Amino acid sequence: GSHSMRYFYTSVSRPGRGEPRFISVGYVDDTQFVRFDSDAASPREEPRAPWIEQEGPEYWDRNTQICKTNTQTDRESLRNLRGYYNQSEAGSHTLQRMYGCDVGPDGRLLRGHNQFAYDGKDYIALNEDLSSWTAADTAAQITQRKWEAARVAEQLRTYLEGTCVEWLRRYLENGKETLQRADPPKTHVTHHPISDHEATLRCWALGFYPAEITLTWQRDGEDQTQDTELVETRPAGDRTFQKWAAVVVPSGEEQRYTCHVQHEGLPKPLTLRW
Amino acid sequence: IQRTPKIQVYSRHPAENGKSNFLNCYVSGFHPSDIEVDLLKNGERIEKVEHSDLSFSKDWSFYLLYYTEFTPTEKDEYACRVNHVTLSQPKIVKWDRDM
Amino acid sequence: SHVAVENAL
Repeated sequence: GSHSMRYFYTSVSRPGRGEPRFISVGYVDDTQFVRFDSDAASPREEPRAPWIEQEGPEYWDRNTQICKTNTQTDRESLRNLRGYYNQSEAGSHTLQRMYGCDVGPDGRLLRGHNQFAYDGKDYIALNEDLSSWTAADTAAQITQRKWEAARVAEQLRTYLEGTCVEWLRRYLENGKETLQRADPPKTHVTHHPISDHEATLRCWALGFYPAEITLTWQRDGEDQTQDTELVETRPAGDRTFQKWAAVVVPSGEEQRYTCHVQHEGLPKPLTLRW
Repeated sequence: IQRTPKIQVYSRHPAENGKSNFLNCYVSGFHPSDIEVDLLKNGERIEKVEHSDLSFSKDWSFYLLYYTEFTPTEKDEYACRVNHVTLSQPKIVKWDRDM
Repeated sequence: SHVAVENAL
């Protein structure tokens, strides 16, 4: 199906405790493949997936160099942002960036991404046209003006439509045995008496990849959206994910409830009962 | 703005007393990123706990997985202790093999 | 693989 590559940058200032720490991680879909940490004894872009290891020294040297430059640029940005908001040098602040590309089954660019957040709030984003910006406030407008004058959007467009998609395609091929393999959820229902009057039915999905999944409870064929407890999808630690959905049911009425599971690893959606 | 962490404690595989497994503490939806996470065995901190590289979700909130190899039993109690700027006191979440 | 465009906010 469709695929994505994403880089996630986080820089956090820490007045009195050195310069802002820069962390970078790279993902293809739900699989991390690289990491960089400016606090590391010897900061280097490092492999986090088996299929990226085959890349040569030039790859690792070039990407390390880019990460080191980005470490410095983020520190400049943090200084600028502090000023844009009239903030003191005493506080700690966070700058986040995510960027990358989405491709369809034919490897064609679907969409490009490039956006930033400051202290957890959206700050500025490259629009889907890859040619204009959306600024959240008057501070981000300053950034926008700078980047328009420097024609940053055009440079990003070139990267997103070229380099980004080319690397994603390469990664998808080199790691095809995993990246292009959907692992279906292993599903079952458990029953947990609460009292004489009711019990919990919990629908489980385990060992699935990618993370995207839909679990729903129906009663008499009606979705129980408002009455269903859904936990956040969580990593098992072996590349796969887990999730459950639970409803509280009247004792003896269990058979009126059905769990429905959708996942790209499944030919047809599953229906489960206690 | 600050966001308090969601916390899930669970095992990689279905729990089987006497069989080696992995204990996970998944913290997410938090901001800022500085966070302290301990895994506990019967109230005491487990040494050698590893964690994932810092990443974040579409809403910019951070997530991390802390994990350690463990062999569950009938008696032994496991838990995850989390501290964050949003918390007036460390939060303790006990491992329930049914969740 | 990373973007090589260098521009501070």
